Amino acid sequence: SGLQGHIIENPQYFSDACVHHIKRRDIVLKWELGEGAFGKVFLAECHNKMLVAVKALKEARQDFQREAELLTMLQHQHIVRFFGVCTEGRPLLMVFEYMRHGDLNRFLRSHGPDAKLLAGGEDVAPGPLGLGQLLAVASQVAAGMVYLAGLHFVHRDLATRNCLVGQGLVVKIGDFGMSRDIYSTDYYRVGGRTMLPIRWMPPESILYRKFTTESDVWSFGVVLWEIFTYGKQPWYQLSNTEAIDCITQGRELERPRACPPEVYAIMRGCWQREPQQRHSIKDVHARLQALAQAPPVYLDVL
Ligand SMILES: CCOc1nn(-c2ccccc2)c(NC(=O)N[C@@H]2CN(CCOC)C[C@H]2c2ccc(F)c(F)c2)c1C
Ligand code: NA
Repeated sequence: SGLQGHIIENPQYFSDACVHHIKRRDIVLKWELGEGAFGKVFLAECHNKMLVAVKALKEARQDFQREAELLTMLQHQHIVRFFGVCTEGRPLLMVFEYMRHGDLNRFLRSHGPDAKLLAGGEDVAPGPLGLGQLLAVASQVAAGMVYLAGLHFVHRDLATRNCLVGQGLVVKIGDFGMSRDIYSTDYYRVGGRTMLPIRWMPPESILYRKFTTESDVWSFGVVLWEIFTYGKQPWYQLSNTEAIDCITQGRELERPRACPPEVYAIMRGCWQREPQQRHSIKDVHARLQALAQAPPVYLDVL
C-alpha cells in the first residue's frame, strides 16, 4: 500500500493465526463516535456485559482480513486490544476495547496550561498534568513500542494522535485509520494522495522511505517532545518544507519548558542522525518508567 501507520505494511509470520469471529446477536450498536475515508467508528455493547469501539468497513475485503490476522497477534497492555471480527451481515466490523478519553494529542491539549477547564476529576488532579503524570504517559507509550519491537513490527506513524487514553489514565498505542482526515495538518502531501508525517520522521525515512525499529525510536523522541509540550506540533513555527530543511540539516527540537534536562537527554538519544547510534527502545522504556516511579522529593526538584 505504502501507507505509514497501516498495520498491514508489516510482514505476516503466522499465516494460520486464528481470528475470533463474533456473532451478530452478541453486538449492539449504540451510536457513532466518528468517521473517515475508510470507515465509521461506533460505540457498541458486546456480550459473551461490556462497551467496545467498533470500526465498520466502508466498501478492501482482503485488506480487512489481513488487518484482522495481524491485529490478532497484538496482545499487550499498551496496545489497544482487538477482540475479533463480526462478518455475518453488514457492516463488517472489527471490535476493539473502548478508550474513553480519545486520542492522546487531544488529551494532552485539554490538560495543558492553555486548557479552559482544569478542574480535578476522575483521572487527573486539578492543574495541568504534572511531571510524574507526563512521565507515566511517556512510559506507557514506550512500553507499547518495546512490545512491537519484540515482535518485529514497525509502526511508521508513531505520534500522540495515534495513541489512545482510557480510564485510569491508561495510555495505549492505537488508531482507527483516520488520522490523515482528522489531523491532516500533521501530514505533508507529496502525491496526489500520499500524506507523510514528515515532522515525526528521521532523514533516512524521509529521503529513502527506510523504516526500522530505529526510525520508530526517532518518532518516539518526537512523541516525548509532544508530551512535554502538552501536545504542540513539532516545528510548529515552520512550514512542511522548512521542517524538512531543519530535520535534514540536523537541527533538533528545543527543550520544552516542562521538560527536565534528564528527560531532554533521552529525547536527544533518540535523535542521532545515524540509526545505529540511537538508543534502544528497551533502554528508553527502562529510564522513563524508573523516572515515573522516582520519589516525589526527587521529581519535585527536576
Ligand atoms: C487504509 C487504512 O489506513 C489505516 N487503516 N488503519 C487501521 C486498519 C484497521 C484497524 C485499525 C486501523 C490504520 N492504522 C492502523 O493500522 N493502526 C494500527 C491499529 N492499532 C490498534 C487498534 O487501535 C484502535 C495499532 C496500530 C498499529 C500497531 C502496530 C503497527 F506496527 C502498526 F503499523 C499499526 C491506517 C493508517
Ligand atoms: Na518509523
